[PDB]
Amino acid sequence: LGHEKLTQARNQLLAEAAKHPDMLTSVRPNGLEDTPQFKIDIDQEKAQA
Amino acid sequence: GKILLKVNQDGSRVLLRDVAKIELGGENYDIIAEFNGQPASGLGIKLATG
Repeated sequence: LGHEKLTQARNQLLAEAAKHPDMLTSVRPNGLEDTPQFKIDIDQEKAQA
Repeated sequence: GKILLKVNQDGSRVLLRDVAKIELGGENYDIIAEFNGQPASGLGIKLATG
């Protein structure tokens, strides 16, 4: 499935989870949220030349 | 496929797809299996010593 799709799934379940406060409190993700990152992509051709 | 091997005199590019079929395929083509004459795969298991 891949990260994105899982991240959705997770949220689905996590959203659907947090609407039953009757039975289930603090249903949280234990890991980290996606973040921005600076990608320095190289042109191959260019370097050759 | 879009890999760049060299750039040509007329300026065109030599892509990997130019000098190779590029396909998804088995690391090896040693084993071919068949369940009842039909296309199959499997894994045989060998119980660990003890």
